Amino acid sequence: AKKHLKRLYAPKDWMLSKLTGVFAPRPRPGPHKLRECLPLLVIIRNRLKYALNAREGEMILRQGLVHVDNHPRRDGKYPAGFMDVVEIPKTGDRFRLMYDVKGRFALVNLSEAEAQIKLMKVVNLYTATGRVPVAVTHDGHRIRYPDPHTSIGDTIVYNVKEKKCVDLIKNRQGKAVIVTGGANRGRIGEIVKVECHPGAFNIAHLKDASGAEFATRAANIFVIGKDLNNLQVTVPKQQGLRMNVIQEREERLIAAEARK
Amino acid sequence: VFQKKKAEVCIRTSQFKVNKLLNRKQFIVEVNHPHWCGTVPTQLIRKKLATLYKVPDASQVSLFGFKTKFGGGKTTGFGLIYDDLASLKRFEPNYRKTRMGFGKARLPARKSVKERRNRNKKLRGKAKGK
Amino acid sequence: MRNYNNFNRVWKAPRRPFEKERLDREMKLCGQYGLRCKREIWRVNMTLSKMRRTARLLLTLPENHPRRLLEGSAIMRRCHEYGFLDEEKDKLDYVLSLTVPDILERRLQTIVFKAGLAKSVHHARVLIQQRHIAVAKQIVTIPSFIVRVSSERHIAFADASPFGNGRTGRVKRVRAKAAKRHA
Amino acid sequence: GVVHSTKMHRTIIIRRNYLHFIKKYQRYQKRHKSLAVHCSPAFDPKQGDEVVIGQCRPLSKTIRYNVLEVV
Amino acid sequence: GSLARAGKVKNQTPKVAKQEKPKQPRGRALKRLKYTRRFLSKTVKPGEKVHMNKQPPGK
Amino acid sequence: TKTNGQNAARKLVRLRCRNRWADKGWKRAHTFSARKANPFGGSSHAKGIVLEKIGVGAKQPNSAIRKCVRVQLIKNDKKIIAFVPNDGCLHFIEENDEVLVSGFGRSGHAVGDIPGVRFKIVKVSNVGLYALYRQKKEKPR
RNA sequence: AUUAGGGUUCGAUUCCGGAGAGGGAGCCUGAGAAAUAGCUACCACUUCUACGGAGGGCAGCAGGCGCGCAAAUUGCCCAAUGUCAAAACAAAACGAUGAGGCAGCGAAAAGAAAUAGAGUUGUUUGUCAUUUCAAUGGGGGAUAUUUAAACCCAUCCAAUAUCGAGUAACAAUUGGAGGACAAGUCUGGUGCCAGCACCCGCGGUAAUUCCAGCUCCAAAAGCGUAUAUUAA
Ligand SMILES: [K+]
Ligand SMILES: [K+]
Ligand SMILES: [K+]
Ligand SMILES: [K+]
Ligand SMILES: [Mg+2]
Ligand SMILES: [Mg+2]
Ligand SMILES: [Mg+2]
Ligand SMILES: [Mg+2]
Ligand SMILES: [Mg+2]
Ligand SMILES: [Mg+2]
Ligand SMILES: [Mg+2]
Ligand SMILES: [Mg+2]
Ligand SMILES: [Mg+2]
Ligand SMILES: [Mg+2]
Ligand SMILES: [Mg+2]
Ligand SMILES: [Mg+2]
Ligand SMILES: [Mg+2]
Ligand SMILES: [Mg+2]
Ligand SMILES: [Mg+2]
Ligand SMILES: [Mg+2]
Ligand SMILES: [Mg+2]
Ligand SMILES: [Mg+2]
Ligand SMILES: [Mg+2]
Ligand SMILES: [Mg+2]
Ligand code: NA
Ligand code: NA
Ligand code: NA
Repeated sequence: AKKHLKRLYAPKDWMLSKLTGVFAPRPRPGPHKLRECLPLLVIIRNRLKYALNAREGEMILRQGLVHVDNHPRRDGKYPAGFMDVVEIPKTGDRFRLMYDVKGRFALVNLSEAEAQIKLMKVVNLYTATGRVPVAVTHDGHRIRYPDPHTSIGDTIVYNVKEKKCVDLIKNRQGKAVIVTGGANRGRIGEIVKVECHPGAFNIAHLKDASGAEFATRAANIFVIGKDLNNLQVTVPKQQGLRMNVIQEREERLIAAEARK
Repeated sequence: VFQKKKAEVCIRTSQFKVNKLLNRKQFIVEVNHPHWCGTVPTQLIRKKLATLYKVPDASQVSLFGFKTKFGGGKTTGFGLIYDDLASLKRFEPNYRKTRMGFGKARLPARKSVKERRNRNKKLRGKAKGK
Repeated sequence: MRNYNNFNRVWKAPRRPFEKERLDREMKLCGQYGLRCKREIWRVNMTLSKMRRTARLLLTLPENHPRRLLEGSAIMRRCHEYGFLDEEKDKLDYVLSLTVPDILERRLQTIVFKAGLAKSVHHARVLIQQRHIAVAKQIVTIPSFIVRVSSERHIAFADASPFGNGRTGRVKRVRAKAAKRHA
Repeated sequence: GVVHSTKMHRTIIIRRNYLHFIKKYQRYQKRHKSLAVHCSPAFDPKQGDEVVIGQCRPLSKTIRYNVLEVV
Repeated sequence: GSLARAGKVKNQTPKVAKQEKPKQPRGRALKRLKYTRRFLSKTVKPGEKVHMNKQPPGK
Repeated sequence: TKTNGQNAARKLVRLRCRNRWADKGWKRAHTFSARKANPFGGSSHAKGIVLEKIGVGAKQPNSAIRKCVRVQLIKNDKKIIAFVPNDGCLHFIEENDEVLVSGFGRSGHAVGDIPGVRFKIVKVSNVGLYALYRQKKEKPR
C-alpha cells in the first residue's frame, strides 16, 4: 500500500514549503481521515516550533510528552484532527484542534475542566452482539451505551479523562453548528433549515451572527451548541464569522500603518 | 567624516521562546558590528550572549546559521541556551558538537561499510564480521 | 529534477526590428537616462503593458464590482507608492496614460542624479554600482531600483562608503601603503 | 429514457437523447446513448414508452439498471 | 564542371592588414557616445536628412 | 455560404474536417508522404559521408558552377546533393569525409539558382565549415 | 507555447492515474504481487568451468558500448525532507536508505548586472591633443562566516595591527550596410569567373550586393544558421 506522501500532494493546510523537501509525513490510519487531519510531527515542529526538525520532533514524541485526548501518542504520523485536545504537561500547553474562518487548523487554547471535554459527531448507529447499541463518532470512537435519544448527525459532548458521555445536543433547526468541510469550513452559524434529498446529499442552510446566509452538505455541519449565544465549546478568535475580503484588506492596511 | 574607533559588537535577540521539552531557550540572534573587519567569530558571539543572558558557562550556548546582511554591519543567526552542559551534550546534533569540540570521531567511509555488508551477505555464521 | 522554483521573463523584443522612428526614440531614452541596452527599455515596456492590460480589464467591469474595487484600489496604491502617478490623480483611467519616462524617472539611477548626489546619470549609475548610495541606510547597488515616494527623502551616501562616513578609498589607501613602504 | 426495443425476455433497450454542445461553433449536435435495462414482469412497456430506471448491481454483461416506473 | 577554380577570388585578393586602432567604449559608455554624436554634437537643420555614413565624392 | 442552425454543429464540424485537407500545409503536416520522401526523416540535421564533389550549373539567367557534394546519409543510406557555402570551402572537403548536413532554409524547397538542391554542408570532420572558412579552427589531420 | 476576441498547437518528462521490468506464460509466499535487485519453464542473447556442472536481466544511481542532430560524475553525505523498523536522544553504545539532499559538468531556458566616472588647458559649442583627481569590482587573501564536510554566495582590506586598474592590454562579440530593412554615388581586387542572393536579384572592365580595407548600422554577453510550431 501507499507509504509515502509527496509534499505537493500533501494538504495545503499543513503549510509545508514546496522547496524544503520532496516528501511530507504520511498520516497513519487512525481517528481521522488523512485529508482531514494534522500530523503530530507537523504540530510539534511546524506549528508549536518546539522541534527544529523531525529528529527533535521524534525526541519529543517518543518520550510520550505529547498527549492527545488524555493519552500519550508517540507516533509523529498519528492523524490528529478536529476537536482533538492536545496537551503537553511539561510546558503546560493545552489546546483544541479547530477550524478558523478561513478553513485552516487553529490551536485554540483551553483551560482545565475544558481540556477534559470533547465533542463527537455521531456518524453511525448499529447493534453489537448481545443487542448492545453502539454509536460511531467522527473521530472513530465507538460508544457502547449512548443515550437513547441519540441520532445520526447529533453530537455527544464526551469527557475524555473519565471516558463517559455527559450530554447530547440534537441536530435540529435553530442549533448552532460549525462547518467542517467545503468552501464554508470554519464558519459558525445557526441551522435555518435542512433540505432532504433521499439517496443523495442533504443540504443545510445556515445563517451566521451577522445575518449572512450560506449553505453546505449536511455531512459538513457539526452541532456545537443550543444556539449561537450558548456554545458548548470554545471557538477560535474570529468566532466563525466570515468577513468581507475588501474590508479585511483595508483593515489590515490601516493596522499596519498604525503600527508604523 | 571618518573616525578611527575600536570596533564593537552588540547582541540582540528576537522571537525568544523557552523550550522545557529540550531543556533550552530558542531565539534569533542579531549582531550589530558597525566597523568590524570581516565576520564576527561565532565564539566571540557565544561569549557575548553568555554574559548578556547571565549563563555561568558559555559552553551551554549553541549558535549556527549566521547570515551576513548585504551592505555590511549586520549578521543574523540562531541561538540555543541550554540549562546545563549535560543537556547540551545530550540533545545537540553531533556536527554542532564537533564544531564546539565535543563531537565524536568520524565513522569510516560509508562506501567501505557498504562493501563489507555486501561481502558478508554471502556468508553464514562465524564468517560474517569475522 | 523535482525542483519547483518558478521563473519568468521580464522583457520582449519589438515586432519590427528596424523602424527609424522607434530606434531614434529608444536611442534618445538610452542617452537621457544612461541605459546600457535596449533590454532596459523593453523591460519597462512589458511592465507598462501588464499594468495597462489589467487596468483595461478592470475598467470593462462595472464600478460596483468587488474585483474592480479591490484590484483597482491596489494598483492605484501601487502607482502612488512608487510615484508612477501623482497623488492627485486618483482614478483608474489615469493608469492607462502611464508612459515609459514615468517609470524611468523613478529609477534609483535617475533619482540620484535628480537629487544632486551625482553630476550626471552615468555618474549616478557607477556610484550605485560602486556601493556609494544607501536608501534608508541600506546599500543599494542596482540602478533599476524603483524608488518609493516615502523612501526618496532617505537617499544619501552610504555610511561605509568613502564619500560618506567610511574609510578611505582605493587610491588613497594604496598611495598610503606606497608612501610607508617607500619611506 | 425512451424504450427502443423489447425483443428480449425481461430485458429492454432504452434510448437517452440529448444535445451536446460544441464550444468552437457555439452550437449543439444531437447525440444518444443506449442502455440495456432489466424490466420486471410487473410493467409491460412498449416501444416509444418513457420509463424511469434505477442503478443496480451488474445483472448481466450489459445490464446495470432496473425499470422502476413506466410513464 | 572544372572544380579547380574554387576559391579563385579569395586567393587572388591582396592581403591588407587591419589597422590597429584604440579600443572603443563598451556597454553604457558606447551608447552615450552614440547618443552624444547623434543628438548633441550638431543641431539638425529643419528639412535636411542626416547622413549617417556620408562618403567623400568618387567615381 | 454555410449552414447557420443552432443545432448544426455536426454539419459544421464535418465541413471543416473535409476542407482542411485542401490546405497544402495542413495536409503535409497531417500525412506521412512528405516524411517518407524526406531524406532527413523530419530531423533538422543529418550526418553523412561525402561520395564525390560535383559542380552544379546555376539556373538561367545566372551562370556559375555551384560547388556541391553528393552525400550518403548514415541513418538511412539515402543519397542527397548538398551545397558548399562560401568560396574556397570545397577544398576543405575530401571524398569519404564525414560531414553534417542542414536544410537550405525553405523546408525542402530548392533555394536560389541552384536547381534541385535543398541541403547545405555545415560541418566537416566534426569542425564547422564556416569556422574553417574564417580560420578560427583547422581541419583535423 | 502563441495571443484583441474566437482559436491553433504541444504535453516522453517533477504532481495525480495507468502500464512494464529482454520477450511470453505460470506460480508460491503474503493483508496486499500474477512481484521480477522472488521463484518455474520456454524463446532470444549472454558469463564461469578442472567439461561433471553452475550462472545472468541497469526502462534504480553512477558509468560503459552502440545508436544518432541530440543530452553530465563509475563524486560527497544521511545534516535537511521522508520511508522501513524490534527503533527518542544520550551513555564501551553513531540503524539502513544512489529515495533524497550537496557539490562536479551544463550559454536548454530565466533574473540581476561590469567593461569605466568627474574635471583642467589648448585645439555657444562639440571633436581632438594634453594634463589631473577620485572610485570600484574582476582577481589575491582572512579573526573568520557559510556548509554534514567542503564549495558558492555574503563581510572585510584594521578593530593597535590587513593586497591590489591607465594603452585601467583587466583590450566584446555576432551579423549586416541596392530593396523588403537600420546603415556608404568610399576605396582597392575580381570580371556571368569566383561567389553572393530566404524573395526580388547582383557579377559578362566604372559591382551601392562577390573577396578585402576604411567607415557606418543593428542586437549585445551574447549573436547567427537549420528544422518544427504559434502569430503574421
Ligand atoms: K542509468
Ligand atoms: K556579406
Ligand atoms: K568597386
Ligand atoms: K563588403
Ligand atoms: Mg527568378
Ligand atoms: Mg505527459
Ligand atoms: Mg516515444
Ligand atoms: Mg508517475
Ligand atoms: Mg508490476
Ligand atoms: Mg533493456
Ligand atoms: Mg517492485
Ligand atoms: Mg513478472
Ligand atoms: Mg535491476
Ligand atoms: Mg526472465
Ligand atoms: Mg535520483
Ligand atoms: Mg544539448
Ligand atoms: Mg539509539
Ligand atoms: Mg557548474
Ligand atoms: Mg573586458
Ligand atoms: Mg573580490
Ligand atoms: Mg551551496
Ligand atoms: Mg535603409
Ligand atoms: Mg530566413
Ligand atoms: Mg543586402
Ligand atoms: Na448511500
Ligand atoms: Na565597501
Ligand atoms: Na535520513
